[PDB]
Amino acid sequence: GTSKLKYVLQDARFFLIKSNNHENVSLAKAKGVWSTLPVNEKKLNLAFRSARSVILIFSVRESGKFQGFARLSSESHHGGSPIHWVLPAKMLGGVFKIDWICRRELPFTKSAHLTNPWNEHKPVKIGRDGQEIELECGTQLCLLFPPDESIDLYQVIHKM
Repeated sequence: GTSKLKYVLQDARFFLIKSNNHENVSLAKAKGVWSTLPVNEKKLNLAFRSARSVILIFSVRESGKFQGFARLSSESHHGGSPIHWVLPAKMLGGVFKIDWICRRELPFTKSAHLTNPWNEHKPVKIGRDGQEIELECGTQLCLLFPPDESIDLYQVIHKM
């Protein structure tokens, strides 16, 4: 069902994350971590304190698709286990822990009806790394993804 998913997305904030390569998104999916540039790290730390759920929606540059979405489970922290990001290292901020909600892909062709008020109503696929996606557009975008039946949102609800 979609009921627990809708509950997780209630009053959430959404941010577009753009990765230059698939390798880093694969690492994030395997390890439950993400790191971004300091300008976006600051935005995400502020958002994490401000909302019940902060959702990162991932897109590998030039792939034509989103690769999934995840909920921040922490603010960024330093020192843990130098993640072997395939860089396109110090200019990177701290590490956020994330819980994946969906590891399935969504092609941009499926989101063409969704525009983001916070980016001049351009299609939601369009945006720099860290672009905030308004609540209604972000909710509808997440609901377009194929259900990920490997994920049990019960534990995610408990972190809220």
